Parts: sequence; structure tokens; C-alpha cells
Amino acid sequence: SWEAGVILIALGVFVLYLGVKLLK
Amino acid sequence: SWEAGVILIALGVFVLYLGVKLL
Repeated sequence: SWEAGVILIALGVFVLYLGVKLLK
Repeated sequence: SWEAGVILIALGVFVLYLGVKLL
């Protein structure tokens, strides 16, 4: 269960990045 | 809009927590 945490973490970071990007 | 980015930020925080818990 290593890859699953990394995948989900990357996904969350990405969605957070989009959220911050919309603040433009 | 702004609310959409704020919502996405909340989504990312939640998904990130699930990811960290999964380690």
C-alpha cells in the first residue's frame, strides 16, 4: 500500500494547486 | 470563480489526508 498513498497525495496536491490557480 | 478554487482546495486537503493515512 505504498503506491496508493503516493497517488492519492499527488492527486490532492494537484487539486489544491488548481484551487490556488483559480485565485487568479 | 473564487469559490470554485476554494472548494477545490478543500477537496485537495481531504484527498491528501486520505493519501497520507493510506501510508
